[PDB]
Amino acid sequence: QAVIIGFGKAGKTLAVTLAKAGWRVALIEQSNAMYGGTCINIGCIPTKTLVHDAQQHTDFVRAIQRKNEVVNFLRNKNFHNLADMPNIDVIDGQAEFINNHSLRVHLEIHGEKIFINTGAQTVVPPIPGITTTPGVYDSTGLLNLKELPGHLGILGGGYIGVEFASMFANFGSKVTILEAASLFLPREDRDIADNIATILRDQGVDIILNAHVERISHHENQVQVHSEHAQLAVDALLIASGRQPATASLHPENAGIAVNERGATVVDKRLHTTADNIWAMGDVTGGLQFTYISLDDYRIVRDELLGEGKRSTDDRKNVPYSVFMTPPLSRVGMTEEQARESGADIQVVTLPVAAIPRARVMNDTRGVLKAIVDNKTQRMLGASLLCVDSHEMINIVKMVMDAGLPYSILRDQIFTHPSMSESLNDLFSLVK
Amino acid sequence: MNKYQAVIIGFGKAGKTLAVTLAKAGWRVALIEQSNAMYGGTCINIGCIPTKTLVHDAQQHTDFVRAIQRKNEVVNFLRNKNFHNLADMPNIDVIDGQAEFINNHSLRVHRPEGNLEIHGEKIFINTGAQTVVPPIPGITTTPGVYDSTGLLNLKELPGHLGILGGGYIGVEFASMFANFGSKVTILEAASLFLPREDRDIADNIATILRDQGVDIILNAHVERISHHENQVQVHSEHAQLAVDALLIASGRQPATASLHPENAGIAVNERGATVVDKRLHTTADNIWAMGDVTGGLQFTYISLDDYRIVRDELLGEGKRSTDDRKNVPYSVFMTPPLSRVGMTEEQARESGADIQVVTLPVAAIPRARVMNDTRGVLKAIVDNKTQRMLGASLLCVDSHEMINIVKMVMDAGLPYSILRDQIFTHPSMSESLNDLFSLVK
Ligand SMILES: Cc1cc2nc3c(=O)[nH]c(=O)nc-3n(C[C@H](O)[C@H](O)[C@H](O)COP(=O)(O)OP(=O)(O)OC[C@H]3O[C@@H](n4cnc5c(N)ncnc54)[C@H](O)[C@@H]3O)c2cc1C
Ligand SMILES: Cc1cc2nc3c(=O)[nH]c(=O)nc-3n(C[C@H](O)[C@H](O)[C@H](O)COP(=O)(O)OP(=O)(O)OC[C@H]3O[C@@H](n4cnc5c(N)ncnc54)[C@H](O)[C@@H]3O)c2cc1C
Ligand SMILES: [Cl-]
Ligand SMILES: [Cu+2]
Ligand SMILES: [Cu+2]
Ligand SMILES: [Cu+2]
Ligand SMILES: [Cu+2]
Ligand SMILES: [Cu+2]
Ligand SMILES: [Cu+2]
Ligand SMILES: [Cu+2]
Ligand SMILES: [Cu+2]
Ligand SMILES: [Cu+2]
Ligand SMILES: [Cu+2]
Ligand SMILES: [Cu+2]
Ligand SMILES: [Cu+2]
Ligand SMILES: [Cu+2]
Ligand SMILES: [Cu+2]
Ligand SMILES: [Cu+2]
Ligand SMILES: [Cu+2]
Repeated sequence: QAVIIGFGKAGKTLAVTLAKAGWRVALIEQSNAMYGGTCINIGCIPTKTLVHDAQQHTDFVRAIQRKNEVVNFLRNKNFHNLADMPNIDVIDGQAEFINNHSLRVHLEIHGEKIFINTGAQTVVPPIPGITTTPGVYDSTGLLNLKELPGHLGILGGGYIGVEFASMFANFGSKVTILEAASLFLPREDRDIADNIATILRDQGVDIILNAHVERISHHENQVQVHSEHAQLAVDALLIASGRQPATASLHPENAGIAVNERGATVVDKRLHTTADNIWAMGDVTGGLQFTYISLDDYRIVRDELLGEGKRSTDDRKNVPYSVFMTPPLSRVGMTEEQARESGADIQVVTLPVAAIPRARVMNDTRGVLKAIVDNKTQRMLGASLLCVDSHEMINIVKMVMDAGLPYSILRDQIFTHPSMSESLNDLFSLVK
Repeated sequence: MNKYQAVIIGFGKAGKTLAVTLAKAGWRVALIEQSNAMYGGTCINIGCIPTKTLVHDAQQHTDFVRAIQRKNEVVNFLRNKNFHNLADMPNIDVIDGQAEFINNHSLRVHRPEGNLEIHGEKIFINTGAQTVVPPIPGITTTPGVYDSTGLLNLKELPGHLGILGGGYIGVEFASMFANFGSKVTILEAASLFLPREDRDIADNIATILRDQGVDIILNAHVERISHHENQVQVHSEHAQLAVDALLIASGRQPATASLHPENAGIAVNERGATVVDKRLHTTADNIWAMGDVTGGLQFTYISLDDYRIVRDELLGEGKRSTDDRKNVPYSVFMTPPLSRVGMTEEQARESGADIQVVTLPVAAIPRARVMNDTRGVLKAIVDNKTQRMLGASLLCVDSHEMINIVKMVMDAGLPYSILRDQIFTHPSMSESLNDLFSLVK
């Protein structure tokens, strides 16, 4: 049999695939408000359901009301897919590791093979008054706000923080981003980060860099962010401090599973841990915190268990990602700073959004297009697409890079019209 | 004037692109355009851009006049940008006037202030198409009847909009005006709604349109059109229907009669189209034809590929050809839009191949719920002997983008396994291709 700890993209997908091949499965989930995983209940689906409602400038609580019915439908849906296959017991409890072989859930469960899918949890910065102060929420709590705050304060200049910054700005709120680094989006090209910042500055969002946050109070109906004799008064404070793996009260030392400093389970290329028949897929690995990467973790584990598995984590070339601001930033491959830091000489090519007629059709001609081409192989090394529907058209750049095809096939491709993917014709035609 | 090394007839997609590429290569180029409201081509002014601009506003239930106001701002910005991007190059002469073939070397441009004569070492026909008018009495004189061009310039949203034509452009206008709050009645002469598509997706499109108020009637031979008292009356077999405005969506045919191609040795078929090579060579030497005037598929990206053919001949590297075209995609811009590539299930059944047809309802795509439009369906056809994909039917929101992903691996001859295992962005509509081709046995 098999036991998977945690309703997650890899966990629920492995549980259904195992059940259809004849395995007795037992998936353990601690919350009935988390059927479907972090993505379905408090992650992508609720965040981008509201992001889509913000770019239309609809009422904020009417959109929260609608986010509540899209997550409620999907929460019932994902529990329906799991319990209506006979093999899968759904144990509504929080699991604890007794040894390699058996698990204790708050009932003790024995398993021939265990698969860890507990995901990650929000980390709090050790700032005095961060928990003692009302009006202070993380991403989950902020998604359940009862009224639109007039002034929103965000601790963190991360991708999750920029999403909510542009999301609430479109709703009608003043947003202040408090970032500690010297650069906005330090993991990005500076021409791209300059554009994102300018788009946010035009919607009222102040980007405060080198932000020193000493304490956080509550005084006169508002939250106060102390900063060495300078207080910023906001009506609600979101904290985008990133998430770290959730291997605390699993007590994974009992099973002999080595953990690194951040709490992530040390895992193999094919997702084997230190213990003999234990696996860990998803954010708990410590890798990229994406829903698609966790699904591929199921692909790696499934090939081992049900085929004969060549599948490895050394297969994932060009993992793309998107920051669902408005317009969304999609990125795959290296940046200009990375391509220049290595030996191969490159040519950078830029297409402004003003030259994309489809962006004019959709009433948002903001952002720019950018890509890097290797003059030695005519291949593509990276792309930064800051435009409407960039999350959809970046999949085309990633797929051609996977097959190692040159940039010319995108330069000469017959696309659909009018589309955003057809601007790739205009993009890679500026290459020489 | 002098003799131009290249003379292009029309501001179409291919010609306006060839003019910039030849002027940049040193050629003395002249482009003739018969209308100063047609700078930039049919698409920019009366085609894709104003149509889709309104559909995007119609999806938001925006007031019709405000959307027409924004439609005007978009067509007028790109018309002025498309004119100046040509008129600013020194080697390009944008010549207003209606061109007419005197010879295979000279043209007669018709400007009301006295004619001009223009000669060309090479001449490129790029006149596009024009509305087909069915032979129904009282269609030219009745005031409430409109073409596709005239309907996009309406001043008031008609409470009941009638469409003559079950074609793709008509269905596009069906959703657009039914989104604005109008009752629509599309009348198709054939006995099947969208007969070139599958019945399963044609049925899905009909019910999506029906729940929005669109009435679909087949077996329609309209015999007279009348204006009696403020509403257009169309008389039929045994019944009659009255609408506020009547739109003719009966297809477009090449516009060549006023070009008079016979005087240059240029052959034409009975549709009115110029006959061409796989290199877009007309029967007369040094005369090319590009775009919808060729009788080919009426898309902007096919006219763009036509420019690629002729640019590969005039500027080197031997020759590209229209024989290079395979798996040409298209999209019907409803809500949700219908995008397609490859063969339908109907054709795949008849082929006799060992096929597998997978079906995924859009209600199972979480990103479609994120956008409040879980309508439509996904379906594709897998060939079992080769593991390749023969066709796809993407009836979803943002179908016009991810259909280019399906066309990608079909051109490269890759199996369906590529899209079943690719790491797509999330949440996305392209990622559902992971779930769509997981249904393959
Ligand atoms: C605000 C926000 C926005 C995001 N946006 C995106 C985005 O745009 N794109 C993207 O790809 N990702 C995004 N993510 C990340 C995404 O939500 C997750 O990374 C994804 O769900 C990965 O899931 P997983 O496979 O790691 O399993 P998880 O879903 O992380 O598994 C956690 C589940 O296990 C349960 N669990 C934990 N411990 C136990 C235990 N001991 N016993 C029983 N059950 C337990 C939890 O209750 C929970 O249900 C976002 C996350 C957040 C917070
Ligand atoms: C309602 C509608 C919707 C459409 N939607 C789409 C869609 O979604 N996607 C898509 O790919 N395509 C679409 N099309 C098709 C698209 O508009 C055309 O296929 C595209 O513009 C290609 O045209 P062309 O290059 O052949 O020349 P055109 O763009 O048609 O250019 C013709 C030009 O030549 C000029 N001209 C004509 N005769 C003469 C003459 N004798 N002398 C001088 N100048 C002359 C005209 O004034 C005009 O400016 C649509 C068309 C319509 C009508
Ligand atoms: Cl084809
Ligand atoms: Cu997710
Ligand atoms: Cu806006
Ligand atoms: Cu069921
Ligand atoms: Cu306890
Ligand atoms: Cu037991
Ligand atoms: Cu304030
Ligand atoms: Cu102080
Ligand atoms: Cu404990
Ligand atoms: Cu067009
Ligand atoms: Cu609606
Ligand atoms: Cu001007
Ligand atoms: Cu001669
Ligand atoms: Cu008749
Ligand atoms: Cu009658
Ligand atoms: Cu009768
Ligand atoms: Cu004539």
